[PDB]
Amino acid sequence: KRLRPSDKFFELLGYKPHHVQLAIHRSTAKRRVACLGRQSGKSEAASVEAVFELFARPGSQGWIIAPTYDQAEIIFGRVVEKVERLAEVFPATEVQLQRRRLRLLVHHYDRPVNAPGAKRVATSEFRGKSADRPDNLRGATLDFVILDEAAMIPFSVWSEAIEPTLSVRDGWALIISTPKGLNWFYEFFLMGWRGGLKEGIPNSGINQTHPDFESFHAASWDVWPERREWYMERRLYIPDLEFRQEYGAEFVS
Ligand SMILES: Nc1ncnc2c1ncn2[C@@H]1O[C@H](COP(=O)(O)OP(=O)(O)O)[C@@H](O)[C@H]1O
Ligand code: BEF
Ligand SMILES: [Mg+2]
Repeated sequence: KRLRPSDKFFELLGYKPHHVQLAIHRSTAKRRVACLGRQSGKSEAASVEAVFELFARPGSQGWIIAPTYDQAEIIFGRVVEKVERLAEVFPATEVQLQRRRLRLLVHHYDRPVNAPGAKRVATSEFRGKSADRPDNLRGATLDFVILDEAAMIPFSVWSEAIEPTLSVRDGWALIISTPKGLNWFYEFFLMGWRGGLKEGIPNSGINQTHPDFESFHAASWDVWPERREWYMERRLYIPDLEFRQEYGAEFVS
């Protein structure tokens, strides 16, 4: 089996996923590739996936990798907030923060941590990592990785550093980004794209797929149709190709 977050888990986080987020979260594919527009909730979904593992699979170890250390810092902070809030309603957990290392542990016990005879059962681990510091990415064995703004991460970093961390455990990867042309993120996206011909996806509908891959595509106004006009105003003062790529989530060049 492959464990995925329940409606109840989302509620306990005060998290109401959009339909696209819902689709990403329920997928059991070992390689999930999500091509989404700016401000659609990519980083949010990433943080939620990390929290689920820490609490729902005691002992799990994984990373979110972002392109730059500053982004990794930010998203590490966002995961910390969610973990600390959820630890409130889980008496049998104890959180250990190592902020200067962008490292976080969640210790699981066999009973409320406050109670007599509490046995530590498992320790979950999460870290924020950055593609601009590839020396930090070696030596690890992990259950999951999440690549945030993956299309800005060099392919070599995925192939040489990140993917090998998943081998022993047959761990999963979530690869999420606003697109940046026809680079490796585009190639990986196509491997999981079964949605047929779609505007903004070159050669969609005639692409070959792999069973371990599942792909998701939505422009910022498709994930968040409520505020379609807010996104569309940017159309009038942002160049066409840039608007189409950054909010449309189109693969351009
Ligand atoms: N399902 C959601 N419900 C409410 N707010 C959301 C949801 N998803 C994302 N957000 C909020 O929208 C903003 C952008 O999300 P974020 O993940 O940071 O953007 P991006 O997709 O560009 O990474 C944030 O303030 C975030 O809290
Ligand atoms: F502002 Be989002 F992370 F693209
Ligand atoms: Mg983001």
